[PDB]
Amino acid sequence: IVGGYTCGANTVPYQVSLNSGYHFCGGSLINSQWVVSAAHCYKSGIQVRLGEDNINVVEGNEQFISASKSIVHPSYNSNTLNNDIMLIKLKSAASLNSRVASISLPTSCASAGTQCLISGWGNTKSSGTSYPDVLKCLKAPILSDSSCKSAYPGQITSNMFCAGYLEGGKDSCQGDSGGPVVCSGKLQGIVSWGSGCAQKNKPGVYTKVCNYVSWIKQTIASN
Ligand SMILES: NCc1csc(-c2cccs2)n1
Ligand SMILES: [Ca+2]
Repeated sequence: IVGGYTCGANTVPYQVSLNSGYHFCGGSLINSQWVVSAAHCYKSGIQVRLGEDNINVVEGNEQFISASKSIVHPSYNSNTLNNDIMLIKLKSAASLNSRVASISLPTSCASAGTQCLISGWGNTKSSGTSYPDVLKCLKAPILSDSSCKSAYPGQITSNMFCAGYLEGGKDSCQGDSGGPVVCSGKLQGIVSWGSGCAQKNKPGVYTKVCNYVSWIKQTIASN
């Protein structure tokens, strides 16, 4: 997260870190045994880390649970990043509490202008590289479809939305990938892509989660 703020330990209780020897992506806990992330975060050997603030220090609220299976969306295209969504099942159910909690799926799509919370352990620099240990947060509005399409000609599908600031300075970045965009207590987006970070006229692009609720529910119901 570039130009954000330190969230505070366990203030974003649905935020997960995906770890394969190191943090490589964010995710969102949607029930005791399932995590939503980006399809571009797919790899083998994933351990889900819940209750994290400082990802380099065991602070006492963590739960570390290996993934039993990952399910990339059947229509995910890695070139265009269309349908950039994946489900991860935990080998055992997380113990839910005030610091490790699920986030609700949307019942409706959030509109442009809606104010949301984006979070992650991604790069905090727009030019350099600096990775934080503690969770960073950014309040950002959803942008209009037209402004999103004008920012990225030929690249925005009906499964994507832009959020952030056209002036730059405040954005998600590498390592925030797969993490949450939450609006009114619902998971509306997944950190998907962009062009650099916090650059003028290049806001973050996010997977439009409301399009996938039926797939998520049916997949969970049979897996
Ligand atoms: N600025 C949006 C965004 C989200 S993930 C991301 C990057 C991934 C790799 C380099 S940059 N950029
Ligand atoms: Ca920790």
